[PDB]
Amino acid sequence: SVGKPLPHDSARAHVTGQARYLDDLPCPANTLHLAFGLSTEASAAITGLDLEPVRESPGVIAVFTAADLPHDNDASPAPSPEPVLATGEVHFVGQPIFLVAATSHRAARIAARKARITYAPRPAILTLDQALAADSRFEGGPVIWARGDVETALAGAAHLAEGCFEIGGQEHFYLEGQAALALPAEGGVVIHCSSQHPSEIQHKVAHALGLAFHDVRVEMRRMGGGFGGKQSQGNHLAIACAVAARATGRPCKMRYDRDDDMVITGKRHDFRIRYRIGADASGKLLGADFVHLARCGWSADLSLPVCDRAMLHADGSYFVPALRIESHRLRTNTQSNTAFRGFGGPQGALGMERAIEHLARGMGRDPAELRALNFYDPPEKKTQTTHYGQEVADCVLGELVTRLQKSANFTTRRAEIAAWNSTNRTLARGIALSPVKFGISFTLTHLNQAGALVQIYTDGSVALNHGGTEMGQGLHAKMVQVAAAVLGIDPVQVRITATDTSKVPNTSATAASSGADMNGMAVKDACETLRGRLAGFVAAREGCAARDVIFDAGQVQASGKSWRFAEIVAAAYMARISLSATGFYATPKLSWDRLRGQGRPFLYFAYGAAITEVVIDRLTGENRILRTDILHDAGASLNPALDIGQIEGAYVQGAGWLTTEELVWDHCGRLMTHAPSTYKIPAFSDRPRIFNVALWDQPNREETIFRSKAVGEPPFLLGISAFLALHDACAACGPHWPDLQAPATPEAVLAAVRRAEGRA
Amino acid sequence: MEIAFLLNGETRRVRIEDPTQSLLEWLRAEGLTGTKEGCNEGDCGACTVMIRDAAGSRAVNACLMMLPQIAGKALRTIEGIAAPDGRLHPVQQAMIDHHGSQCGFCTPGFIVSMAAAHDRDRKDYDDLLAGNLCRCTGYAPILRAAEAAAGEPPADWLQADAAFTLPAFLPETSDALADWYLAHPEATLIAGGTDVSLWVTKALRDLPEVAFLSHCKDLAQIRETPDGYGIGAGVTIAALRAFAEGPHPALAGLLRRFASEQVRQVATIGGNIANGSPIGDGPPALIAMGASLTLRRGQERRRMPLEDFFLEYRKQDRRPGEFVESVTLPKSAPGLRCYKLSKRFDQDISAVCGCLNLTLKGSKIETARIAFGGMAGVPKRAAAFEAALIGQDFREDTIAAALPLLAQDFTPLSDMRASAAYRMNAAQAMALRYVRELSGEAVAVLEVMP
Ligand SMILES: Cc1cc2nc3c(=O)[nH]c(=O)nc-3n(C[C@H](O)[C@H](O)[C@H](O)COP(=O)(O)OP(=O)(O)OC[C@H]3O[C@@H](n4cnc5c(N)ncnc54)[C@H](O)[C@@H]3O)c2cc1C
Ligand code: XAX
Ligand code: HPA
Ligand code: FES
Ligand code: FES
Ligand SMILES: [Ba+2]
Repeated sequence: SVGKPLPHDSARAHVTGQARYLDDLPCPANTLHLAFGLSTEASAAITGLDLEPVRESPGVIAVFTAADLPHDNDASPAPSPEPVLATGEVHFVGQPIFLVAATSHRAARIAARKARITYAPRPAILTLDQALAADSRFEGGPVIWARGDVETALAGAAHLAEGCFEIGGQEHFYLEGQAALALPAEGGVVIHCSSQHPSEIQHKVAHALGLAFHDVRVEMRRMGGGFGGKQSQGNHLAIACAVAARATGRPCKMRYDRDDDMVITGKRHDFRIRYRIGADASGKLLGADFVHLARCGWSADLSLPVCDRAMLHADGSYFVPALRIESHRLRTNTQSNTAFRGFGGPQGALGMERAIEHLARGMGRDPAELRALNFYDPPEKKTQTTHYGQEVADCVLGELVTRLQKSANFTTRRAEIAAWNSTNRTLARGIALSPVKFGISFTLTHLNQAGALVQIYTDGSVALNHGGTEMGQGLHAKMVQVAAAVLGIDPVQVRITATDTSKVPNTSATAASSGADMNGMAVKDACETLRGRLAGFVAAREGCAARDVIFDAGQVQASGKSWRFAEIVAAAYMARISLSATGFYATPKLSWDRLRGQGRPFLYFAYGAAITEVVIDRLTGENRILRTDILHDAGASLNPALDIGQIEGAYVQGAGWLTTEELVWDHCGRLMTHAPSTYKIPAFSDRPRIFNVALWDQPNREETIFRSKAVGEPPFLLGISAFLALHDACAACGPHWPDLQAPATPEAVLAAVRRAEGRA
Repeated sequence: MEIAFLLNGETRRVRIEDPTQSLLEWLRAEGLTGTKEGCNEGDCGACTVMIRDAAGSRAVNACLMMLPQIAGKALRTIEGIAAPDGRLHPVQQAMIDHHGSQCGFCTPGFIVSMAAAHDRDRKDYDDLLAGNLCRCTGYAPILRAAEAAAGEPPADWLQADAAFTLPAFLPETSDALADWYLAHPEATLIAGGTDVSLWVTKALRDLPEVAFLSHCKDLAQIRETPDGYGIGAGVTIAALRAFAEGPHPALAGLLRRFASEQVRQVATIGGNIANGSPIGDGPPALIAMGASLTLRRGQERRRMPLEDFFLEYRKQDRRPGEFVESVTLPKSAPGLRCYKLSKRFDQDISAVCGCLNLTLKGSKIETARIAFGGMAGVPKRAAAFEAALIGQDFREDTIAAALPLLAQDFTPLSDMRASAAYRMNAAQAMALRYVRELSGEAVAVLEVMP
C-alpha cells in the first residue's frame, strides 16, 4: 500500500458530515458546559473578586476559584508553573481567573461576564523593547551559540550587509476550536479532547485531580486542525473539565468560542531579527551574526524549545564558516506563545533569508545565484557542518533548485517581468526563489519514541492503534498503508482505532513532523512481529523455513500452496498463536548539548524550493500571488497525493503568515485582532492562480519508514518565497532598499515601495 | 407561534417560543451535528446550509439565520446533501477524489456551498466559496474538485425540494409593516439579520418586540421609475449586485467584495443603510452616485439624499416609527468608480472605501462626487477636496495639487485595520488612481493575469 496516492482515512465520512469531533459527540442528559472568566487587566493584583452575580446567573451549577482546585494549579508544558485559574494576580488580558459550570454552554458564557472584579494594576511589559529594558525574560539571560569568530570575518569581509526587521506573530485558526469532555467513570476519569498530545492531557488532568496516571484515560479520534496550538493549550480545558466533573459529579464538557480562543490561548512567537552578514569578492559567505528577540508571553509554555529550533535553523540553507546567534527569551504581559508549524524554524530561517537577500541587493548580485553559490555541498574527506556542528551529507538543494528553475521557466519569466515593469507605473511584478533546509526530529531528544498496538481478528480483519493523533495530515492513512504493506494485506482489512493512552501509553506530542516517521516504524514493528508469528507457524505446519512464507495481496504462499490471509490466521488461532502485538520505535543517532549548542539533534533534513510571482499596486499597497512553483523533497513518499496536499496547504499557510495575517495589541495588552473579522487568514481566491507543486523523489539516506521523509512542518517555510517576491516587487520601484517587514500587509508593502521611491 | 419548512426531504413543523435562536443552534440541538461551529460571526462558512424558495436555491450561514426566516422555505443541511438511497452528490465524490479534505472540518460547509452552486449551475467558485474558509489544503484541491463535479448532471433529489408548499411579527405587505411599526417604535427590526444576530450570539443581548422584514415581497423590489431605478430596502446585496451588472458595472464590482456570497444572499441594502455603519460599503457608492433614500413613518414619505441620512456617528435621521423603505439611483452613472481597500480582498472590513464620480466638459471638471467610507466616523462626501476639483483640468498634477485638502476633509482613525497615516494616504492614492484608470492606465491589481 505504501507509496500509493490513497485518500484520507475519513475522506468519505468527512464529505458526508458523519465524521464526529468533540462537540459533535453524544453524551449524558446532565452534561454541564464550562466557560472561563477572563482578566481584563494586563498586570494586576486581584484585590476584589465578587462572583455573587455569577453564581446567581441562571443555569449555573458551579463556579470555581483557584482556591477551590483540589490539586496542582498548573497547565504549563514547562517545569515552569502556569496556573489554570489565576492565583492572586493576573499577567495578561485574557487570563482565566475563574470557571463557570452551567446547564448550557450559552448560559455559562453569559455568567462568565457577570463577575465583579477589582484589580490593583501594576506597570505592564508589552513591547520587546520594554521587556529587554526591564529584564523581563526567560531562562535567566539570552542563549549564545558561536561557530568560529564572526567579528573577525566581518572585520575584513569584502561585502557586508547589516539590517534590522520585525517578524509578527501568527494565530492558529484551526477550524475546530480547543475542546474537551470529562467523564467521571467511577474511581478515575475519561477525557475526550481535541488534543495533539493525549499523554500530557493525561499527565495534567491526573495531577489536577490527584490520582495516579492509571486512573486517567484520554481518547482522541480527530481534530479540526492543530498546527501547534493543540500541542499544549489543551491542558487548560481538560483540567477545567476534570476538576468540575470531580466536583459536580456530572460529566463536564468545555469548548472555547473563537473570541475566547484567540484572547485566552497563545500564538506564534513574533520575533525581531538583527543581522550582520558578510561575504568575500567571489560571493562565498564569510559569516553571519544574528540576534533574536522572541515574544514568549506571560508564561513559558514551549518557548524554550521553540527558540532553540529558531537558532538551529539560523543557517537557512547555506554553509556559513562563522555563525553566531544571541537569542532572547523575552517575557511580556501578553499571551503565552506556543508551538506552531515549524516550531521556530520559520523565524530563524527567515532571518537568514533576509540577510542573504540584503547582501545580494547590496553587492548588486542576483540572490538566486548568490544562494546557489552558497548551498551545502551535495553528498558523495571532510563533510561540511552546521553552526551546531551537525554533518550535512543529505543535501540535494544543488539539483533541486536546478530542477525547479528549469521546469518553472525561471530565467525567461524574470526577464519577462523586467520589461513588464518598465511598461507599468502603477503596478509592479516580483519574483523570488526560496530554499528550505529543515531538520527532522524533536529538539528535546527523548521525545523521539513512538508506540503501536495491532490486533488480528479471526476473520482476518486487523485493528490498528498507535500514539499519533489525527489533525488532517493524513497520519492514519499512512499508518494503514504501512500496516497493510507489512502484513501483505489490503488496506481495507486494516481498521484504525481512536488514539488512546490505555492502548499506547507514554506517547509524545504529535509534533516535529516526527508523527509519521516514528509511528510508521512503531506500526511496522508490531506488524512484523505478527507477520513473523504467522510465518513461523506456517513453515512449521507446511515444513520449511519461515523466510520462505510470502505474505502478499491478501494471500499467503508457502510450499507452493496458497491460502487467503484469512485462512492462515484462523488456523494460527486454532494453533493458539497470539495475534496481538505491540510495536515500538526510538529515533537513532540523536545526541546534542542544548546549552553548548553542539551535537546532532536531527536524524536528517527535509529540502525543497519555491518560486513565487506577485503583483503590487504602488498607490495603496494591495497585493496578490500570481504563480507558485514548488519542488519539495519527501524522500520516498508514503502517500504521494497526501504529501502534495500537505505541501500545498503548508505553503498557503506559510505565505499567509507573511502577508495578511497580523496580530495587533492596544496600549493595554488587549488583543484587537481576536475574531475572524480582524484576523485575515488566506481565503479561497488567495490561492496561487497557477500552483505547481511537484515532488522530489529520492529515497532517504537514513533508515526511515520505507525511505520516506517527514513532510509536516518543512513545506511551511516555502512561504518565504512569497515574502521575498513581494520584496522583489518593491525593489523594482526605486533605487533604494525597501526594508519590507513581516507581515507584508498592504500597508507594510506600501511602506516599502515608499522607501524605495524615497518618501518620508 | 408555529412555522413549517422542508428539512432534508422530510416535512417538518416547529413551535417558535424563542424567535432569536439561530438555525445553527436549532440543527445542532436537534442532532444535525454535521453543521459545525466556527465563530458565530459569519466569517468562516463552517455552517453553510442550503435554502430554497420561489426565488431559487441559495447558500447561507445557519448561524446568522433566525428560525422564523426559514418559514415556508426548503432547507438542506450537509447530512442531507447525498441521495436518500445513499449515492453521493457529484460534489462529494469529486471532493473525495481530489482530496478536498484534510481535517474535514470546513468540508461540510464547502459541500453544501458547492452543492448549491452545482444546483443553480454556478461556476465562479472564487467568489462562491469565498465564504467558507479552510486552514488546511490551500483551496487548490477544492477548486479541482468543484470543476470536476461541474461536468456531472445536477442532483435530481435536491431538485425535488422545489415543489414545496406550492409572538414575533412577520409582515407580508409593506403597509402592514408601517401599520405595526407605527405603534411599536422600540421594536427590534430584523431584515437579513447579519448585524442583529451578532448582538445575540456575540454581544449576548435579549430583544423582545421583533419583526422579520424578510417576508415582505413589496419591500424587496427592483422597479424602474422615470428618474432612474427604485430599489426597495428589502433587496438583497446578491440581487443588487446582479442587477447592477448592466446599468452599474462599477457598483457590482464593489458589491463583489461585499461580505461573502453566503451573507450577500440575506444581507439587504436598506439593512446596511439603516445599520448606519461608517465602514459600511453600501453608502459610499450610493452617495458618490447621488441616490435619494426613502423613509416611512406610517403613511409618511420623506425623500432625502443619502448623505443627509447620516448626521453623527451612531446617530441617524430616523424618527420614532420611521423605517427605510426604498432607495432611488439614476439610470446611468458612467463616471462612477468604487475602491475598496483592506488587508485581504474577499470578505473584510474596508479601511478606506473610495468612491469617485465626476463629469467632463472636454477637459474641465463639471460635477464632482467624491465620497468615502471609514475616513471619518460617518460615511461623508469630501467637501474641501471636491470644491477644489470643480472647474479645473482633469490631469494628474491638478488632482495631485488638491490632495492635501482631504486631510482637512477627514482626520482618520488608527485601529487594528490601518494606521490613520495610511488610511489618509490611501484616500489620496485613490484620487490619483481615478485619474489614471480613467485615462486608461493599468491600475487594478486584481485584474492582472499570471
Ligand atoms: C460575515 C459578515 C460580513 C459582513 N460584510 C460587510 C461588508 O462587506 N460591507 C458592509 O457594509 N457590511 C458588512 N457586514 C455588516 C452589515 O451591516 C450587514 O451584514 C448588512 O449589510 C446589513 O443588512 P441586513 O439585511 O443583514 O440588515 P440587518 O442585519 O437585518 O439589520 C441591521 C440594522 O438595520 C436595521 N434595519 C434593517 N432593515 C431595515 C429597514 N428596512 N428599515 C429600518 N431599519 C432596518 C435593523 O433593525 C438593525 O438595526 C458584514 C457582517 C457579517 C456578519
Ligand atoms: N491538515 C493538517 N496538517 C498539518 C497540521 C494540521 O493541524 N492539520 N499540523 C502540522 C503540524 S504542526 Mo507541530 O511540531 O505541532 S508545531 S507537527 C505537525 C504535523 C504533524 O503531522 P506528522 O508529520 O507528525 O504526521 O504536520 C502538520 N500538518
Ligand atoms: O520540534 C519540535 N516540535 C514541537 N515540539 C517540540 N519540542 C521540542 N522540539 C519540538
Ligand atoms: S459559525 Fe463560523 S461562519 Fe457560521
Ligand atoms: S480541512 Fe482542515 S479546515 Fe478545511
Ligand atoms: Ba491559538
